[PDB]
Amino acid sequence: SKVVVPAQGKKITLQNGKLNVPENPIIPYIEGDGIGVDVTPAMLKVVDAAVEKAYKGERKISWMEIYTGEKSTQVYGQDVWLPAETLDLIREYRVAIKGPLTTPVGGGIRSLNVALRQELDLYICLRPVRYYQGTPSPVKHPELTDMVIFRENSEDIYAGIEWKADSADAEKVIKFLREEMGVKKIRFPEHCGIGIKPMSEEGTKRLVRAAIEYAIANDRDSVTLVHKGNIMKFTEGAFKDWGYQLAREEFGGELIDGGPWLKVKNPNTGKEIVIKDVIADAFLQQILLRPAEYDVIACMNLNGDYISDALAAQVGGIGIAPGANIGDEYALFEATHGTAPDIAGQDKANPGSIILSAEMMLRHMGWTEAADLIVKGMEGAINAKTVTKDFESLMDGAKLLKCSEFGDAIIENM
Amino acid sequence: SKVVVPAQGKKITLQNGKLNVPENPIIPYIEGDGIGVDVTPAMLKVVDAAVEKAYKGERKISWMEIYTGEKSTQVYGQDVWLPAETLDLIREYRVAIKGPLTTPVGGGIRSLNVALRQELDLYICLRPVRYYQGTPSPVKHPELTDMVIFRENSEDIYAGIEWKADSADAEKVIKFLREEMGVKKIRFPEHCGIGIKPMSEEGTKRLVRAAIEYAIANDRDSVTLVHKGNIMKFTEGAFKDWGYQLAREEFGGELIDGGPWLKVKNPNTGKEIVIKDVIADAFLQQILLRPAEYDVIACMNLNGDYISDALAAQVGGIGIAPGANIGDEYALFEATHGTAPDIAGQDKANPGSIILSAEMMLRHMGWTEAADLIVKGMEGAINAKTVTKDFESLMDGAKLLKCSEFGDAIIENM
Repeated sequence: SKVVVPAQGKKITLQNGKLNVPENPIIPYIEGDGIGVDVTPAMLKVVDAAVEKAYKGERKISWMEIYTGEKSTQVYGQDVWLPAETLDLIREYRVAIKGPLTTPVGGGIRSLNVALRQELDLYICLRPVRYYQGTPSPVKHPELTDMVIFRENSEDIYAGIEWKADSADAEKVIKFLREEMGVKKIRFPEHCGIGIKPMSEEGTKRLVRAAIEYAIANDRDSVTLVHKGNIMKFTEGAFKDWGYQLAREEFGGELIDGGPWLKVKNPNTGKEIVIKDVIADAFLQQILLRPAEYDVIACMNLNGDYISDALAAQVGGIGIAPGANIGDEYALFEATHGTAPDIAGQDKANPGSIILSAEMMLRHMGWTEAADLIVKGMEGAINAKTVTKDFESLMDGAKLLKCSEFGDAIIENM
Repeated sequence: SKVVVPAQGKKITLQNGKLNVPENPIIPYIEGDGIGVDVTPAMLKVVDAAVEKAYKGERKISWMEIYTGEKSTQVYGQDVWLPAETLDLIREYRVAIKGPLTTPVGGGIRSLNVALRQELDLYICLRPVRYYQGTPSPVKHPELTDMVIFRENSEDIYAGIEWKADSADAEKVIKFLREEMGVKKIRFPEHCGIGIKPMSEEGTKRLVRAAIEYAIANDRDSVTLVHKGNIMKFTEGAFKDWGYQLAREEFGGELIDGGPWLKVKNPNTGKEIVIKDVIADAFLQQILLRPAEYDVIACMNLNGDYISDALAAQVGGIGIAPGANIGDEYALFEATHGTAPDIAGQDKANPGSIILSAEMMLRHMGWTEAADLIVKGMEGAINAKTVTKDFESLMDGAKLLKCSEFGDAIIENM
């Protein structure tokens, strides 16, 4: 009802598991709450300049605004936070991008971000983290981090299965656990909240399959399965076991020395990709202490959330970290920072995150020249120290730029 | 049967929730697997020199070796990894210390560390993290970190309640969840492992009560409740709500501005202690980016594991991080690093962790002068750059010391 389909423009289709992208594709975008009003226009302008320059006017995106969050309640009414129409429109047009979203508190509504991921079965949360020269960073050697996180995006405790302390449902679950399952390790069964952590073999193998195919297609050096399997043996530990099994079953993984690491030969470059694993708390230490030993990471949902955020902080990229939520049919690229309502509408926010998520979107569309121009633009603008306040306030000798002006600096550096 | 109770020596008793420590207390110690054979003798020698110097021969610990891990199977037989006797001996003597422990794989045995915590109801895992001048660190300003982690140690997914994919028990639980509880969010119910995450009100309030009493007794500035409550509303979110409730109910917490932070007046110094909260993935960023804003941390079991490890890595203290597991009746202090079997028996390992855990033990015993001498000794030895290989290999101008020699350097610096 309130979305306007572009007059000129054509739908991306999926044929034989490969995207068929017209020269004039219609792309849905969600503005986002808070600073989405600042960073989305800068992203639209930057992507259009990269597309214009790369293909000399032969290609152009027909942007189509669709709605989720606050703007959805203002477009569609009172408690329309995620209209059914928005899910149908991402499904129909296949590839979409969104600014930051916040979920309201007090109404029993679960994460709108997670609802989009789960309902569109976007089981890969893909977070590439590398350092942009010139970025103010808290660590001494941020340039040693160049990692790509494949975070499982459909299962784990992150899935929202739980019951409130003292509710009839939590008491019913606890009674089943103690009485029927013989659980003796709930320390205090009264006034006790209960959450369920699921992790399946199929969910594990499609995420690790995507991570190993990515290490092959991009000639990366290794895939590290990060898990807390010494405590959670049957969810985290099983993720790790199924990840190694998949590498053996489908990628001809061979044992290195006495194990447990495997080597997978890259079919195209002959490089031996190491498949290894690290327990998650030690891994949060290793990304700081030995960052150059890690590359592609495959992990479960909650650990992926933590790892991506800790890595983005260490390279100074908390406001420029790109992300994608990819499934087999659909894909939703996203700004990964918060809504920052304190500066919203002030044209101050860093648009770097949603712009690099748009670079990821263009590369997913096969438009790699336009994607390469955005990386080049971000490269040059940050290296030039012509940056937004969140960077400039941590450094000396930078030229402070508004959000819109930094979008211009990126175009200038293409 | 194979423990020898010291001839001279007396048992610590607990009277009116306060420890009554003799001048000649018997303290149980577990050597630990791997490098425990290196770091425990250095710790025994360092603690005895601090006790000798502080009290001029008037006090002395009667150390009594008790058994867990490999050495237990060598003392007591084949699959005696944690003899009942060891739990009775920690209960009887109240205060004990242990080197690193590893749990065997392949026999269905759950974490020996967690079994000690849970069976002795040591619901506080206390991890103080601060920077020792001279320590090689990956971050630019490690001296800004001075935090004290109160990690809930008896509940959460960390408690070991789970069933293996395709077992009759996991199928029975999944059938109950889908059929009786109406769960629709298990993406793939077949070949699916299941874990249970409990968090009670009583478990939450005794951990946050201990954290706020600690901020009072030590005149700390704030207590931050770290949680992932926007996704796990009824375990992590409820931990946060119960922590704020406790601060209001028992410590006269008053609202700061429009909330949610509270201020608790320190009864003894009049300082207004801020009670605040941060979502856990953002917190892993904040400890790097704004470390000086945090002080006492109260969090659940798994997040506490992650936070303590990430903080220890950032200050260069991965091998010198102290820890205690404290309950209302008993207390077990511990080396917090691994068993490092690659260098075990080589007198190479850093004894700093178990020595600082012994400083925590002496301070818990009311022997604060001897505890202060160990901190002073660690201070001076690390500042002097007379350190073990794990420090020296990351720096220039250090004098390399064996494990035993660094124990001597600490005594020399008292």
